[PDB]
Amino acid sequence: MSQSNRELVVDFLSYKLSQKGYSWSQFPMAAVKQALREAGDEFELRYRRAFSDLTSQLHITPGTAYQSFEQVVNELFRDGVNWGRIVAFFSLGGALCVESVDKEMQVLVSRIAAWMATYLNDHLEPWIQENGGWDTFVELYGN
Repeated sequence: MSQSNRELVVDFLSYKLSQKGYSWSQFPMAAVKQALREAGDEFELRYRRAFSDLTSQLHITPGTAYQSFEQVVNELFRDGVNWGRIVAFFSLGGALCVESVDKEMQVLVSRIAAWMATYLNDHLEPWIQENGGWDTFVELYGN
């Protein structure tokens, strides 16, 4: 969870930055990572401009505090956690990183990654573990 989730977060954000033409330099595991990269693409394919509201409600800057990030992300989980919402959470972080690079605030990329790992470990792992762990995630989204 600790380092594990951190690595998962960094992998997803690096993937998204790479995929969209940006640098990722400011930074069964292999199976979890692949299932998550793919799940995110699927989500973004069928949910365009998904987080306009949220990112807009956040408009991150180098002075933004974790609490503001936490408060906004909590919105995705108004009705609790589920796999689709966890995938949205990853896509949202990816969108925030892209937005940060576009605003010439690449310094926020590693910060967003830390915030995501903290949020994942604190609010999401409880549910994930109760529902099969990442193995169940791979089982549902893998291949």
